[PDB]
Formats: sequence, C-alpha cells, structure tokens
Amino acid sequence: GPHMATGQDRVVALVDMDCFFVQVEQRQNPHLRNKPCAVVQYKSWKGGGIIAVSYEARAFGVTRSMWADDAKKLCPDLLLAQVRESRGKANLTKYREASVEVMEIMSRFAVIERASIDEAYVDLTSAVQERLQKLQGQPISADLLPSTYIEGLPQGQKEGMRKQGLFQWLDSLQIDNLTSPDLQLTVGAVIVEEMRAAIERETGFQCSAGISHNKVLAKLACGLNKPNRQTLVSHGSVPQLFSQMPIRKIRSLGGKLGASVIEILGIEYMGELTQFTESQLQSHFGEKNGSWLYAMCRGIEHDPVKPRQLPKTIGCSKNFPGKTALATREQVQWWLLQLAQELEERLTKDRNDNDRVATQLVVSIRVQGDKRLSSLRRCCALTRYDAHKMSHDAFTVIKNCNTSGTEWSPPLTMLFLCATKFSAS
DNA sequence: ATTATGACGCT
Ligand SMILES: [Mn+2]
Ligand SMILES: [Mn+2]
Repeated sequence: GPHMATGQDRVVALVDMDCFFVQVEQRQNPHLRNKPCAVVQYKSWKGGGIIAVSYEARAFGVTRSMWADDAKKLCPDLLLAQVRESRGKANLTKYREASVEVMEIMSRFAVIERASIDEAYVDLTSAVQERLQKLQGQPISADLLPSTYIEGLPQGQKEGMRKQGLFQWLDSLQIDNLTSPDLQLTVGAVIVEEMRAAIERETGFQCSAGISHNKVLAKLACGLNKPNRQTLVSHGSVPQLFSQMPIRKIRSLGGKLGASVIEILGIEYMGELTQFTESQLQSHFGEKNGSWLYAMCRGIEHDPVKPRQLPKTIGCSKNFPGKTALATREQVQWWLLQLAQELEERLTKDRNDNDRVATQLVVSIRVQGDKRLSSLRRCCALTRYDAHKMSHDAFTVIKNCNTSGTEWSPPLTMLFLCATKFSAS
C-alpha cells in the first residue's frame, strides 16, 4: 500500500509535429495550405511513394507508404509536394533544418530528447515545480488550457465535450497541495500549451502533444487527439484507458514481441497484463522485458528523458529495387561516391554547427534475393571528411561480396553509409 | 517496387 511506488515522480511530455513534411512544404507553398496534400519521394514508379499526408488527405484514406497514383485514386484532388533530389537520391535537408528550428524552440522551456526528426520528449518536472511556486497557491484557469483534453473525462460537439472534461478535471483539482501528481501534470500541460503556442508563432508549424508521468504514456497520449491538440493522461486514467488498448499500440510492442505477448498469454489489451506476476512475464519475455511489462501495464515506466537534442549518427541510404539493382563495379563505385558526397556535406555542416566529428564509418549493403534488410554491415575508420576517401573505403570494405570473375553479383539492392562514434571537436 | 533514415538491444 504505502510502499508500492506509483511512478508519478516525473512530468514528461511528447511533442509531435502534425504531418511534419507536409506542413514544411505548406509553409513554403501557400497554395497547399488547408488542402488534401501529401509529400512523395521520386515520381517515376507509380507517381512516387508517399511519406507524409495532411489530415484533409487522410480523411480520404490516403496513408503513408502508399503509391501516389493509388492515393490519387482515393483522392483525385490530392496535391503532391516532392522531396528534393540531389546526386540521384532523396535529400531530406529541408526537413532536418525545419526540425532544428522546432527543437531549438522546445529547448527554451526544458531539456529535450530528440526522438525523431519531428518529435521530442520533454522532462518538465523542474519547470512544473518552479511554476507551481510562482502561482503561490493560485488555481489553474481553463483559459490556460485552450487545446488540452483530459483523457477519461467527462464521465457520469467536439469542443463541447473537451471543455466539459477539462471543467470536471479542474473542479476536482487540489491546488493547495504542491505535491499532488495530478496538479503537476496540469501545470505541465499549461507549459506545453505555451510551448506549442511558441512553436506555432515562430515557425508556423502546428503540433500535438501528450502530457503524462513517463515517456510511453506521453507518447500514447499525444496520439489520442490529433491534430493540433494536446492530451493529459493521468495515473488514474490508466486502468480504463488500458482496459481496451490493443497491446500493439504501446511503444515497442508494435511488432514481434507484442505479437508473442498476445499469442503466448492469450490476451488482447494492455490491461490484461496486470493479472500476471512479474516472474511470469520475465519467464516468457526475459527479465528486462518482463519487469518493463509488469510496470507498464500499471502505468509505470522509468526510461528517462535523455538530454540529447542532436542525432547520434548521420546516415545516407538508397534502395536499388527491382531491375535497377547495381550489377557492375562502375555502378557501385559511382553510387558510393554520391552517397559519400551527401554524407560529407551533412558532416561538415554538423562539425561547424555542433562542434563534433564522427570517427567511424559504417557501410551496409543489401544484395538481391537476400532475405535480410542488411545483407552485410562492416565498419572502418572515418578520419577526414572527404567523400572520395569515404567511398573508396566503403568499397575496400565491401568488395569481397562480389562473386563475379568488372561485374557485381549478387547485384546490390541497397547501399547505406553511416557516420557514427561522435567525439567533441 | 512503397523508401530514408535512426535508436537501441542482443550477443
Ligand atoms: Mn508527426
Ligand atoms: Mn506518423
């Protein structure tokens, strides 16, 4: 009872830009704003592959990983913006720079963990304590939370429901106890409203956010009310929320492990996990996953918000699917040089912006007909930022997968070059 | 033939 810690020590938010690549292109091209539109890579094969979809387009059924020509069959008015192409490949530079704008704003409020190009986690515990002291017992007004949903409320028109739920939550709030977890989440959400307002002011970009006591719940909350809304998931709301949450919806259970949880244990929803002892879960899924599942199904996760705004690796990848697979020495050399040239550009920019050099070069390839996504992965030294040297070294390091007797066999369906092992410069 | 990345765990 008194000693069963409930993992309410922290306030953690997950901020995620709504259809990020689409918004970047819509800021740049006003003709796309408030339209069904999507961002694509390439244009020859089936119109190109969609990697980002506006909410207007989603309402027609357009999804990521779908061909533009098929999307156009669901949504004939769909507008398309194309990723930049450089040295024969997709170049995501515009979005990395837009991402950095956003990250730098978020960093003004608290320490952030860049979790992907369009989303970051925030540790708000210190910010909330400071702010709670600043109120000096003053109660929290609904006006401070204009886009916040309280998950699980109301109990017992869309905006009408939102406001009822918020009213229930705020009426039930104990503003004098500077140590109540629910008060702390609430103040955290006020700060997140401010962060999202500053992001929109200063970039034009809208985002959603989740506010809870840990990373997994913050992330799950962020998705409950998209777009341009934020959702507070309290400790108390976990039992009902999880009672019908499919296991696959939780971060890291979306794949094979989640499928084996479902199959082995004979269950469907996160909440069912509570009925198993910790040892039972560790037995089925190993000691780490077992402890983690035993606490997660109760709303408790201890993974910290890492103070890391910048990517830990810088990578360059191109698939050569179908009949485009690389089959000669000349071909493999030229594409390794194109990849190495983009990598050199990004690395030099990184060294100047962020005072660090990479020291290790990772070369990965896929060969045709190989089941694996990485047919091979080998590392060598990365000593100077020179594309000719990096491409030569990647060759040097992969060339003994050629089984020919100036040809290349098995032909390569993927090249990948990744700079890693960063050291302060 | 949806692709381009990137974190992290296992061994
Ligand atoms: Mn997003
Ligand atoms: Mn998405």
